[PDB]
Amino acid sequence: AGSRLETVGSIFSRTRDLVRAGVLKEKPLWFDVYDAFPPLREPVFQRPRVRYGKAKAPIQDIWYHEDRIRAKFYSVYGSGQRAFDLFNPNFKSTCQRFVEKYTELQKLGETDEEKLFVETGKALLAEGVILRRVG
Amino acid sequence: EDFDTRILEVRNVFTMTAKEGRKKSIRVLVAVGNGKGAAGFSIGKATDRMDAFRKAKNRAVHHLHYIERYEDHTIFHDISLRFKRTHIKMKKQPKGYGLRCHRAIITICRLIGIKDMYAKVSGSINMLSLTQGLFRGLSRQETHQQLADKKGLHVVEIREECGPLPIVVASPRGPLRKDPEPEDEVPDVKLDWEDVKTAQGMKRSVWSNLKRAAT
Amino acid sequence: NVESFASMLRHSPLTQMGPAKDKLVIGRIFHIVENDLYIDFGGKFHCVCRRPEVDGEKYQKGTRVRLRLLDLELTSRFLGATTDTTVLEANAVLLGIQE
Amino acid sequence: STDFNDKILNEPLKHSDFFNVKELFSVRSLFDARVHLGHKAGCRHRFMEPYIFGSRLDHDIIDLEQTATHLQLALNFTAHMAYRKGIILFISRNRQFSYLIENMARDCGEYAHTRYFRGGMLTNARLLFGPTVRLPDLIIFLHTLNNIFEPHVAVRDAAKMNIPTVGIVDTNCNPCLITYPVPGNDDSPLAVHLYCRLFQTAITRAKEKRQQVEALYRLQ
Amino acid sequence: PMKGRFPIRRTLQYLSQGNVVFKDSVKVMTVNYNTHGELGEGARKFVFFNIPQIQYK
Amino acid sequence: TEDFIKKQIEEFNIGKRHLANMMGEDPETFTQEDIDRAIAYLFPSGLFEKRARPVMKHRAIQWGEDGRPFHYLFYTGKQSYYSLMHDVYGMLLNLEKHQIGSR
Amino acid sequence: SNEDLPISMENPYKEPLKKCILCGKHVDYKNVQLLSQFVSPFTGCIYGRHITGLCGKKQKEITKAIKRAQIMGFMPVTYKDPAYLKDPKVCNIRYR
Ligand code: FES
Ligand SMILES: [Mg+2]
Repeated sequence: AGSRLETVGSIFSRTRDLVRAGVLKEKPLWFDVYDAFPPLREPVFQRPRVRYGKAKAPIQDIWYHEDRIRAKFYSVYGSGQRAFDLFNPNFKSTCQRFVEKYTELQKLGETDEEKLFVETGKALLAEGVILRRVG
Repeated sequence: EDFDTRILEVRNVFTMTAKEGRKKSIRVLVAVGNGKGAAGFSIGKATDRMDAFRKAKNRAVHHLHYIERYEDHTIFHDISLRFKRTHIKMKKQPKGYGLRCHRAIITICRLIGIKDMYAKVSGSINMLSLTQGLFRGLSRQETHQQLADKKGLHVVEIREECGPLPIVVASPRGPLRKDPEPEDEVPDVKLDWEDVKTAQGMKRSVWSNLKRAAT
Repeated sequence: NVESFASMLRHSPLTQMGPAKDKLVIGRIFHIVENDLYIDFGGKFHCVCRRPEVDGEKYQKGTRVRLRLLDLELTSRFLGATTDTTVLEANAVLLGIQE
Repeated sequence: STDFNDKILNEPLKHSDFFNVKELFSVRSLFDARVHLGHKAGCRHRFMEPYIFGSRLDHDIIDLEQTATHLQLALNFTAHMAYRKGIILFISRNRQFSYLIENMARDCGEYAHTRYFRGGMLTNARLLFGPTVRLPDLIIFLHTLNNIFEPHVAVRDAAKMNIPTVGIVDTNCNPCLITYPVPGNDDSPLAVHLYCRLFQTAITRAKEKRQQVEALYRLQ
Repeated sequence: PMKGRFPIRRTLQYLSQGNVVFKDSVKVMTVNYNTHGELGEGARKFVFFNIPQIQYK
Repeated sequence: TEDFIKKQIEEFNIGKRHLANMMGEDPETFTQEDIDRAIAYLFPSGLFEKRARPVMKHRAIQWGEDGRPFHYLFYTGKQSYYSLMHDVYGMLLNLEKHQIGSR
Repeated sequence: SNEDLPISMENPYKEPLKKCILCGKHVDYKNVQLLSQFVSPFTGCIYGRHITGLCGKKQKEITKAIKRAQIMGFMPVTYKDPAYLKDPKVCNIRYR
């Protein structure tokens, strides 16, 4: 039958080699499908090694420009009464509305961070947003 | 029926048990092969020697490596490996050179289908480690077609008997690479002192190149 | 016309929320054994909270409740452990039914 | 029989997407089903690094762009195997979804194994079941990890027995020995339900297309 | 294996590859070179590679 | 396989007809109790273990000729037990969603 | 390319480190009250950092200041100055 050395090559490589060598009398049902539509990576066994030196995982952190605005908003006001409806994909939190107002006001032309923050707060208060400052 | 089975080691192993004192068993290393590349090895533990033979030879055929042979008679390139404390140095050899290798390696190569190869074993000569390292190195060897596909260049063979005739033994499957490749003035390759000593003639071992029976 | 995955990740409510620490979310009790409410709140993992003594009978499957998240996934490496060990559940404090 | 075997078996291999599985899902659908969510960055497994878009507040996010291609390949392979009247065995030691998965199998005319995996169900199937038993032609892992967070022994056993394996790999999984890994969340109920629905639809579509092709050939 | 970087240098086959055989007039050759600096890099490699062969020939 | 069982069933029917003929009974109403009584009379064995006495009477295989098993939980190796557990768990789910002299 | 690609920057949500109570404040051997705030009322023993909750630098500074005050006649060695028993209890010790 087929070779059981799972750590030597892949199932496709072992099966093809055995069929070519004539050990396997007939190709398995999946061999033609694998040949037609191979996966992106050949399932060759690989032993995982832990990094030791200057090498580090290339998984970059996810950050956006609005992250600073969100951090400032959470520092000044906190979570707020409006709870997060994470089930709704289109849900917009109070922090999200503050970020949108900050972005549009910055697009208007204002550049100072403190001025943008205070104008956004006043605009949201006018709009009917309960921006209860914590400090 | 196309597979041949060969014994490589039969060891009597004893254990200290309170119930029976010294318990005796047989561990057998068995290599099987069809003489066409497909070969494997297995270990059988049993109280009876014939049972150990049966177990090992029936288990080996489920662990068959496929060894690629250049021109169906030799390895594709020299293989230097160190499995545990056993160094194996295999040299690709032309047709008719025979099997000048350790007797276990001679048997395993006969099972695989290799007819011409050189093999030197250094360090520990443990039979199990020797067999495992030999199979690892033979399975991990790179064929000419794989090299041509990897580097996108024609693999051309130069033979002294054929003069300056270039023999294109491999060609890339995909588009060919127009890079003329680096003309490396000096190859940074880790040579082996024994090979250099033999090439320069400084080696004068009274056991090398001894006339031996056909292998 | 389909937006790229980066746009969806950037505009997703989960990304809009910063660190989960003490954020207010709305969850749905999707399982009850005896007194342990298994509530999903849109994260990768659920949260298990003991049934409060006040209006305990009012907490049933499908009830919408308010949670204050403390960790989207409770993980902690241990001495000699190669990778962080996880309990496959989030940590939230159940406040009460959301209406 | 060659005029039959060729026309029914080999013909679907001439098409990039014979069963049109790419219409069954979209990146938006996977995003809604929380497929992209992963474990903490500490729990990250090395071989899952290429499939990770990034880390968001120490939480790994799975790149749905790669997930789309991997899921397309896996669904196409599963549909082709089902079309060839192969045996498909779903495996998941996640108790929470166990029942559901079993139902899906029973509804798609395929086989499930969510309970404890006894030692040797694949490597010793000739002795456990019988010398003439037929091992599965494809194994689908809805969860590649056992209850002690180690990889399922079924993965290694199927690799030993040369059985192709589709698998949903989270950030802490080991996609090395999986033939068609699909990087995605395996803990959220929405993600698991989406995977079950997708595989059920692929298998049912493949079986009905096989019936249609066989009937059309008979009417030829 | 043979010790050192580029052990091929310590072989008769590589030493005999030198194609420079000085005329009988040449008696002394001084090689002033800098261990650092890209402009002298080739010179360094020369000292690393061709000084043996030349001295062999 | 099922072919062997069917052959045994046909052989048992033919032998039942012969037994009814030998005893003079009606081959139609010649039931299992009549078969047992006739066998006990014709082959009187006094072995105490009733399983060892002569008897004329009427496990299976879980996959067809194509190799596909009939039960979707076959590969568990305990398909009957796990199917029963699955049904019980489904009934418990339904009950949860909707809401002596026996041992 | 696309603006939705994440940008490389430091954590804005990162909270500040939990600065010790004596951080940024000069510790002096003449401040017998502050030094007495970190010694056992009954035995005069200098509390460890697991009790005072101080960093290594401030723990070392407090220890050196206490030793200097004790050797220079500013602070009792075998106990706590009774006039400083009413000070706020910053140590995480519970005798009863
Ligand atoms: S906390 Fe700042 S000096 Fe210790
Ligand atoms: Mg997971």
